[PDB]
Amino acid sequence: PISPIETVPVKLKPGMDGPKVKQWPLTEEKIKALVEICTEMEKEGKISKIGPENPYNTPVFAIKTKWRKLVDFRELNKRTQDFWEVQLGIPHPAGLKKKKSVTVLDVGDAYFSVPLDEDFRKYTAFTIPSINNETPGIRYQYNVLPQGWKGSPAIFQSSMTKILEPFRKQNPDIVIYQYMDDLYVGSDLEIGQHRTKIEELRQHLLRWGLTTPDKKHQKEPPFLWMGYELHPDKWTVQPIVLPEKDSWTVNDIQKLVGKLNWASQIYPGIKVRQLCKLLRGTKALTEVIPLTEEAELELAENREILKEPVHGVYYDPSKDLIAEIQKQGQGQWTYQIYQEPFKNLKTGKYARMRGAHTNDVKQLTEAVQKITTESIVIWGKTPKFKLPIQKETWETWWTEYWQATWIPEWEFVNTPPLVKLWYQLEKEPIVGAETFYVDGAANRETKLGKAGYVTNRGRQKVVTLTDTTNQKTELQAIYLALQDSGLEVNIVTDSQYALGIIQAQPDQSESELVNQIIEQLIKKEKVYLAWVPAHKGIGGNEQVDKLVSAG
Amino acid sequence: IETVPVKLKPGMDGPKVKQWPLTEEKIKALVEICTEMEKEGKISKIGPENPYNTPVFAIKSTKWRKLVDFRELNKRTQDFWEVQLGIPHPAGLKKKKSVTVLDVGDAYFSVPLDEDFRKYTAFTIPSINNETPGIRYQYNVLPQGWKGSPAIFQSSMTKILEPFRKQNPDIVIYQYMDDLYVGSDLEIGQHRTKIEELRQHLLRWGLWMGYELHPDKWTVQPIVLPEKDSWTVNDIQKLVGKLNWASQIYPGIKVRQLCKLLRGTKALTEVIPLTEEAELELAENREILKEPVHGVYYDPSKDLIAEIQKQGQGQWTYQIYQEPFKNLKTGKYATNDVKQLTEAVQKITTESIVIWGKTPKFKLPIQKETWETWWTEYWQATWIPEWEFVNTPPLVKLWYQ
Ligand SMILES: Cc1cc(C#N)cc(C)c1Oc1nc(Nc2ccc(C#N)cc2)nc(N)c1Br
Repeated sequence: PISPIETVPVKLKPGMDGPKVKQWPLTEEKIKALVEICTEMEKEGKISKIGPENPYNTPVFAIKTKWRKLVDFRELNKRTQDFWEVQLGIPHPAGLKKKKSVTVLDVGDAYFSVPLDEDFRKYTAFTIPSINNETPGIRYQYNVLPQGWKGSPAIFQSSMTKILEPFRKQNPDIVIYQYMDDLYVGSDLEIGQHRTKIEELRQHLLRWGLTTPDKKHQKEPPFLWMGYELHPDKWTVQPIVLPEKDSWTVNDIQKLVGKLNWASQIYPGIKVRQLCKLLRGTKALTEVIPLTEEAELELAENREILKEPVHGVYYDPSKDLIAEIQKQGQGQWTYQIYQEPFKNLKTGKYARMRGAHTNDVKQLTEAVQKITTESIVIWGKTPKFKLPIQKETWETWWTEYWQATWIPEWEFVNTPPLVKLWYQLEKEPIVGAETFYVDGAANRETKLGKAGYVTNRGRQKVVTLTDTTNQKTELQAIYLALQDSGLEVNIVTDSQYALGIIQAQPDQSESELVNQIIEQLIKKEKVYLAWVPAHKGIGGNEQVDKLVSAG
Repeated sequence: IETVPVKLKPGMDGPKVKQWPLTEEKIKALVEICTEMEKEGKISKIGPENPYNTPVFAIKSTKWRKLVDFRELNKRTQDFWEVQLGIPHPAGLKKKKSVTVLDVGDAYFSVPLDEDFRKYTAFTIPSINNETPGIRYQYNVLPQGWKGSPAIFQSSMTKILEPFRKQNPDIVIYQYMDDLYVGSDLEIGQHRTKIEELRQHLLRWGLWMGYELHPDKWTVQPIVLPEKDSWTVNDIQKLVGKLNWASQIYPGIKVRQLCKLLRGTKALTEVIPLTEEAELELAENREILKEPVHGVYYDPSKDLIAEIQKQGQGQWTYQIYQEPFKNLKTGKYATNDVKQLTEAVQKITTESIVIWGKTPKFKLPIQKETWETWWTEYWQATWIPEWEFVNTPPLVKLWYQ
């Protein structure tokens, strides 16, 4: 049928006229098939014949099985107004409430069942060519949503939403999820009281031009839905098989990380890092990558987790969400979110370096922030966290750090490894500690550098480096003070950059140097680090600067 | 009435801005509110043929109020609300003893909006877990939040205030977005009595910061140089850096003398005694830094930018400037970081409006996502300034108190 629902106005893009594409001459097979498909559509009101006054055209093709009309709306789409995105996201099983019985209905010839704005129909005109293009073709245009047109998806969904509006009001108990041609219906009614309410809907949809399949052509649990396996009072992910392969191609690793990644929504502690490292370096999709020990190490740990099935629970809007995070390695965090202890709603992982250097405490907060947004999306509320960091470690960090950081309701849970800052810089200079005025120069053109220091106890060292920048040198100069120095040291520098890095208490870096420097700072008992302006003739800055200025 | 035609006009197309996620309770508040607004004919459901979108949130004391982010729309309508229907800003306003901010946005709900503009005021209430498709509306009447609304209404705003202004000629009244700024050198009870008087004019016709503001009490925070009995090498270095930085904003600063003080390669802990001239310089700089910057003037054609630094222990510092480091006002503000930060942001923006008739672009020391998640929780204004996220370079922190 063709819903009675009022149409949606549509318009071409402002500076644009409708398309006038040439119909390439077709083969007779195809001519015949089109004529055939077109009469039948014509007979159900889907298309109407038109004259040669209508000056718009699009191409038509037919592919085989049995014949199918393919129209090419490349031009009309490029030429038609933009629209609002259909759906802004896809529900997550963790967010769903449990249901006693569910039914999945499929709408038949969905687009062809919804009318096209009269004013717009003109532009959909297309032409069945005559054998060898001797004579005028047959011209038709659409009276309904065509397949492949830019507007069909959106307009269908609005239409369907308008059509459902009343029925939902009338049936607050029941729930319906609209995606594409499909409707997904559920209730906590018992199988016969449900089945009736399905019917009121099916009739309801017919009353509006939308047909569906008959009272015993409809599924029973478990439902397979958007890669999930949905059961009435639980859910998990469609079944994951990790291949046994003696040889792994890029493509094979790519797809595996995909599956593992997908798997991590419910299986705790999936890790994918060492597998992803294999993917660095642009290699062919068919190139075989030797597994490293650590990737192999990882691949088995994943297999253990997967061997026995895991399921997740649905959401209960009366209880609170509790979210736990654990550190599962360097840069690797894993979390689980639940409402009753260990009945997991969902699971997941975070492993993201923001910037160049970072510390566990920062990472934990980034992780909290990610889960917080994620919960707003799925449950409309944020959780209570259960973090592996002492309140006092957290207190120390936030107050003395210069970025604003804030995490909501939480508690320390003792689930090691614990988050800790591994060194803290002093706040005041250290008496009876040597003072290293450090510096670094680099010729911008030879790229040689010089890294050095001078001290208040007389020492002077000045090494020579090769292909490095000003930045690297002023960092090599700090590494040096920390190597040659004792357990307590004061270190003075003119680089704001170096200060930056280090003042932030990194414990992880993308620089090998900074990782050397971190090692050193962990060994010290005390460090104090101070800054002065370059080239201002300062006591001691001036002296290292001379020593370091050849090249 | 008949509706003022509006235009974006060239090849700026309207706003297509994602809707940030909202908590269950905010969403509810929003449907409760928008069912009424539809009822009263203020907004209408729209269909998919409207590709435009502007984000909305809800805010609070006891009732929820709806707030819409027209930041983009404002940006893309600039020629109309600024050059084609400008509201001049009075310089007099900061000079007043007491300024009171009054919400008048409920006025704009009476004027209708140019039918061919409405499409651009589209917003979406979204749904938990993406279960439903999310209710789409658009404005039929002037919206609160869009700088076009007071542009249109000023013709009306002027008639309403005519008598009050005629009878109170030393009271200065300024309109920024949904608010009226009302300034007097009156005594407070009088200032306050005149405010009630003003409210009643409005009531026929249809209608952090504590209470009023006090712009004549708005002195900049000097860069402050510790006074010290005793000086260490460290302390001088800190002092030299802190002055050497100040030199590049303040004309007249000198350090020479203290650099003398730092002669050799010495220990930081080592103390070093104040010179004749060294001391002389210090107090001479102290003097410069107290008085504002010589050379820096507001250019209305450049954007105002605002930096903020977390000073620890509930304290924040801030600077407004157009060209970097050339400060036009510097300041200070005094239970959790984000809350405090959003208060400072509102404070700084409020002053900024009083002084220049324009909001600053903020450089916020916080992770984007933290901020986006949490800002709406404490926010209480009806505008939203523009903002970017930035890492506070750790010295600038130090150079401001
Ligand atoms: C009803 C339904 C079925 C399928 C499908 N397929 C997919 C979706 C998104 C569905 O919508 C919802 N389902 C549920 N819970 C739920 C509970 C059990 C089962 C099962 N078995 C399925 C869904 N809650 C909702 N609010 C919505 Br909306």
